[PDB]
Amino acid sequence: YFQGMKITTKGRYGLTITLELAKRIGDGPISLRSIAQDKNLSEHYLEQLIGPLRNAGIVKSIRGAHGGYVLNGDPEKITAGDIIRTLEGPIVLVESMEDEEAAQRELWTRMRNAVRDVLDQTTLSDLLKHSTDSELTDGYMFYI
Amino acid sequence: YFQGMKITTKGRYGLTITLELAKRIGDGPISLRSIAQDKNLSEHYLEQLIGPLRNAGIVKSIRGAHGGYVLNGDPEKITAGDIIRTLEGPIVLVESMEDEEAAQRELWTRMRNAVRDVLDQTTLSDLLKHSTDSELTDGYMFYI
Ligand SMILES: [Cl-]
Ligand SMILES: [Cl-]
Repeated sequence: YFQGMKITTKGRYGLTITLELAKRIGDGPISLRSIAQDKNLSEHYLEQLIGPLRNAGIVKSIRGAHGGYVLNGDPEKITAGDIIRTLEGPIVLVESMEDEEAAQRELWTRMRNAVRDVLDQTTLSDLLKHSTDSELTDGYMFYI
Repeated sequence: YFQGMKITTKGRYGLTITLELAKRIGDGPISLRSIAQDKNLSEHYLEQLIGPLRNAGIVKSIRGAHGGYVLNGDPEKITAGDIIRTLEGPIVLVESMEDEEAAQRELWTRMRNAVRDVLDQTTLSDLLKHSTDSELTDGYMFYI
């Protein structure tokens, strides 16, 4: 039972996969078994996430004994939104109550625009550099 | 049972109160009974929200038969953050999993910075104008 908006293991492990493929560009196909072993994840579960990524053109498969997956594009052009919205269902930032009026909805509109823009403008390259101070002195919570 | 991050009735009704006080600047003290009747809310519940607002300097009370509350500042300077963080507990945008690495945390950092900035830079005046297109063709969900 986790806190904050619903971004599940599908999006998160999707990110793990595409980031590892982004790190290893130029090393040939990378197997899901190797990513699974490296990150202590279920290979069988990753095999279920790789399909939507492949079908959306984010990764490509190479069959055979030396096969696996490669990133299918520039990490400087592929976004966090590309990956997350491929693997997650619709993610609700906030729900408006029935009695709410326009003034309150404007706040939700702005918050939604803001987060959506982060997804749409942050690239795999941005993430691999990870140069913004998280400000988490400890723990795992991102408080607004 | 609502979707999206945990902003409860405390923050939301806090906003309803301060927005109504912002609309009625210059009309003298406004009673909580009148706001409650107007918005079909529990007066007794609002009385519980008004204390933290008063103690934080956001509203002022006037006692007696013609008393009530007034906004204690400029709606162009009081922010959505002022109100929401006074009335809500810490709001978690996203929780990071134990295995996550810096690249994933950077995404959460950016999303957190973005939403926090909306809270800190959107004023009661901004909300009362409500000039941003919500993009909700229908329903109540703000999808990212
Ligand atoms: Cl999950
Ligand atoms: Cl509630």
